[PDB]
Amino acid sequence: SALTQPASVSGSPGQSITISCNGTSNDVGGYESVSWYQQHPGKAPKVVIYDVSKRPSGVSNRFSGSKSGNTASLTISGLQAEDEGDYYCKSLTSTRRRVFGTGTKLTVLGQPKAAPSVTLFPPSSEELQANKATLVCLISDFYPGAVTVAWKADSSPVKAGVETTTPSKQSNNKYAASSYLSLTPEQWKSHKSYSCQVTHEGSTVEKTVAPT
Ligand SMILES: *[C@@H]1O[C@H](CO)[C@@H](O[C@@H]2O[C@H](CO)[C@@H](O)[C@H](O)[C@H]2NC(C)=O)[C@H](O)[C@H]1NC(C)=O
Repeated sequence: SALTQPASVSGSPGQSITISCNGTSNDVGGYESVSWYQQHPGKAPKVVIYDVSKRPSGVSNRFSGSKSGNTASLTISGLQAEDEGDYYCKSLTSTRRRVFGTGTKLTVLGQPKAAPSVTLFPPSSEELQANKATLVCLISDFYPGAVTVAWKADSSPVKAGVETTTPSKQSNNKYAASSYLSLTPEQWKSHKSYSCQVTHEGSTVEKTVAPT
């Protein structure tokens, strides 16, 4: 089977928050081995609570663990911006197998808008001899963490060779992403202009670059 947890939980900056993790006598109920992880977009999970209530080193004392019956609970007090993430519970069973929580999208609410700062890179002379032409559009310091990109071969828009990373929570908790328009060196040499245009909560940001 699987561990049941709420889908979404939202909190105001400073408040305490509780994420439950419902299980059975075969996991949460009969064992002291429930652990909590946090997913930040471009990050690998980080253990905040292990064996019900134990915090590892470098994890804030604002995190606490608990269990009653078949229900485990993670308590984040004094909510801050970095706390906005995806939370998951894990438990060791009667056997060697392990069970996983459905996950919980924890949202903080102070959340000031921050339009992205766009930086458009032409392909490097180093990459050019390598027979590739990837234009890199570095979208940074944006909030909330979502954008719609749009490339153009001067004015004529392009939908081919477009790749867009998922936003990754930076150290200041704002998001940063990257869009790649992969072209051939003749393709690049030809067009007199290229444009990168992100759209974020209606407001659009546009950078331009031209070959030399
Ligand atoms: C997890 O199971 C708990 C029981 O421990 C459920 O919590 C109860 O839910 C109802 C309505 O949904 C409330 O009015 C009660 O006060 C809760 N009871 C207790 C004893 O705390 C809960 O619905 C389950 N949820 C998930 C997401 O797994």
